Amino acid sequence: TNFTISVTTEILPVSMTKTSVDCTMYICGDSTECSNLLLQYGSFCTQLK
Amino acid sequence: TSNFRVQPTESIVRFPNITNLCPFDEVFNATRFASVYAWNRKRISNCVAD
Ligand SMILES: *[C@@H]1O[C@H](CO)[C@@H](O[C@@H]2O[C@H](CO)[C@@H](O)[C@H](O)[C@H]2NC(C)=O)[C@H](O)[C@H]1NC(C)=O
Ligand SMILES: *[C@@H]1O[C@H](CO)[C@@H](O)[C@H](O)[C@H]1NC(C)=O
Ligand SMILES: *[C@@H]1O[C@H](CO)[C@@H](O)[C@H](O)[C@H]1NC(C)=O
Repeated sequence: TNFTISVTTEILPVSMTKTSVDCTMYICGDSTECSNLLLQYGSFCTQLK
Repeated sequence: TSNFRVQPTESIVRFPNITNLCPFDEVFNATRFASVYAWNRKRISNCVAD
């Protein structure tokens, strides 16, 4: 016999902050020997990028 | 492609200047040496690594 106009709220995530990292700097830093050793290991961090 | 990085120009060195000389002669070429079962322990500090 009666009606109620109720209001409900729904929250859904959309996305996050985009993060980009580099192997040769974050893993070791500015060492040239680290870069030389990482060059022979392949392209793992290239695939990660 | 890659990352932009800068290069160092000159090297800067700063070390604690304990230049009081280290008498290694009294511990290396000493007249008397201790034994294996009772070895003498000396805490050498505040000298140079020559
Ligand atoms: C249906 O319900 C609403 C409330 O949900 C009724 O509205 C109330 O009516 C009385 C008297 O007319 C007022 O004193 C109230 O302030 C009203 N409520 C609100 C929230 O405004 C309505 O009368 C009901 N319908 C019937 C036919 O009884
Ligand atoms: C340490 O002291 C000596 C003399 O006391 C000085 O010549 C030398 O520059 C000092 N080292 C420093 C400030 O790094
Ligand atoms: C003993 O050690 C001192 C350290 O200066 C060295 O000059 C000397 O030649 C050594 N040998 C002898 C026999 O003194």
